[PDB]
Amino acid sequence: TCPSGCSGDCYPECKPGCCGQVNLN
Repeated sequence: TCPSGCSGDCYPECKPGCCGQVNLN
């Protein structure tokens, strides 16, 4: 799965960035 606390929406890619931290700007 996606790291602990990852938004299921980031699933199934489970990108730590979406998973644990949203900040691409």
